[PDB]
Amino acid sequence: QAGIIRDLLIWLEGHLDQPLSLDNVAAKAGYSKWHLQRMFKDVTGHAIGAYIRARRLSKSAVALRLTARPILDIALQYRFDSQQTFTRAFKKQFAQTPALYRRSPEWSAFGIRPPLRLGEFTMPEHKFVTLEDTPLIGVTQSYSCSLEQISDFRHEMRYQFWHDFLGNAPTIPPVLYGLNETRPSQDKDDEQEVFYTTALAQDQADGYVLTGHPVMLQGGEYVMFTYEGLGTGVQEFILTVYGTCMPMLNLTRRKGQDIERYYPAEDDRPINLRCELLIPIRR
Amino acid sequence: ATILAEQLEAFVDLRFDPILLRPVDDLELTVRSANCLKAEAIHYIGDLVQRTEVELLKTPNLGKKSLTEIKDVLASRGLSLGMRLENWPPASIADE
Amino acid sequence: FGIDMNTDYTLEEVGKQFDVTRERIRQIEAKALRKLRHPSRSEVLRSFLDD
Repeated sequence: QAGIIRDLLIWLEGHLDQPLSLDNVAAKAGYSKWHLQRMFKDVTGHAIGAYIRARRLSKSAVALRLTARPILDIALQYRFDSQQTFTRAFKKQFAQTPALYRRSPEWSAFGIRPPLRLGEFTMPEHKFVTLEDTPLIGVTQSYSCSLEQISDFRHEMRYQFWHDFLGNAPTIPPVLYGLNETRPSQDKDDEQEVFYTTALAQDQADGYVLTGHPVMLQGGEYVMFTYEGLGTGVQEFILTVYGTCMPMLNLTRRKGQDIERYYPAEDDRPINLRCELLIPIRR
Repeated sequence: ATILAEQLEAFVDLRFDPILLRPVDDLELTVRSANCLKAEAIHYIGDLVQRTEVELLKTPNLGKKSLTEIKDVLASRGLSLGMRLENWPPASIADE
Repeated sequence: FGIDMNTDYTLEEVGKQFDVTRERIRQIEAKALRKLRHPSRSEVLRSFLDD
C-alpha cells in the first residue's frame, strides 16, 4: 500500500550506502522483485532502478564536488561496478569530465536528483538578497569526512571557538557567521580541501581580542534561506538545501564563502533555533 | 579502642538472551521487516514470540518478506512460534 | 609495489603481462585498497600508522 514505499525509502536513504544493492536485495520488502517495482512506478512518478544508482551517483556527485577525496576513493565507494562506466553515466548526467568537474569552482545543479519522500515534504523558503562587505574576527580549521558528516564535524568548529571566547566575553553576540570553502588542486584535478571559518561579529562591543583574521564578507547576490530547527536539524537542512534546493530551485551557487547565519541569541531543552544560509548565488 | 577493636575481628570473627532485551525496532532486519511489526501493537520480541505467524502477515502493510524474519531469527536463537515467556519485559518498557 | 622483488614492475611492463589494459588493471588495485579498507583487516596496519 501507500504506507510501504514511504517506509522503504527511510531504509533506502539510510541504506543507499551500506548494502551493495540491486532490486534483488530490494526484493526483501514484502513482495517480489517486480511487484515491489510495480508498486513504486505509480505511487511516485519515478522509476526505481536507474534512479537509485543515479541518486546514489547524485549522492556521489556532491561527494565529487564537496568532499576531499580522489577518483578512486569514490570509484566504487557508492557500490558501483567500474570507474569508466561510472565516468560514462556521468557524461549522460552532467556532460562534464569529473577531472573538469572538480576543476571549476562553480558548482551547477544539473544532474543532482533530489531525495524522494512519499509523505509530506518540508519545503524551505527563499528570498534573494544582495549583501555587504562586513569585517569580523574568527579562526579556521579543516576536516575530511562523509556526506552525513557535513554538519556532524561542523558542530565543534563553532562551539569550542565560541566557548574559548565566552570565557573572556562580557556580552553574547547574537549574530553568527560561518564560511565554507571549496578549493581544488593542481596535480590532478580530482581533489580539494576545505577550511571552515566561523567568526565573531563586529557588534556593540568594540574590544574583541580574538585569535584569527579580520574577514571581509563577500559581496554580490545572496539568498535568505531562513529556517527553524536545531543544529542537528541544520544537518538535514544543509542537505535539503544542497541536495534539493539547488536542483529544485534550479539555481547555480557562485564561487565563494557560503555564509551561514545562525542565531545563538536563544542559547536543558532541545533548542529550536533559527538560522539563515546566505549562499553567494549567481542566478 | 575501635581501630584496635575492628582489627581484632581477624581473630574473633574470622575463626537470558541479550537480544531479548530489545524491542521489535531494535533488531536490524531487512528492507521492511522491523518497522512494520510495531504497527500491529507488538511492542517487544517477547510479545512477538507469544504469537503465531497466521495472525501477522495478512495485514496489507505486512508482506511475504516481512514474514520470514520470524522463521530464521528464532532458529538462530532457539525459540518457538507461540512461546509464552515468564519474564520478558524490561523495567521501563513502552512504545514509539 | 615492490614486495619480494628487486625491481618494480610498471603498468606497461604489466601492460603485456595480463592485458594491454591500463585503467582496469589499475582498477584491480582499486579493488585492492577497497578489499582492505574494510575495518577488520586495516587495523594491524593501524599499529604502524603513527608516522
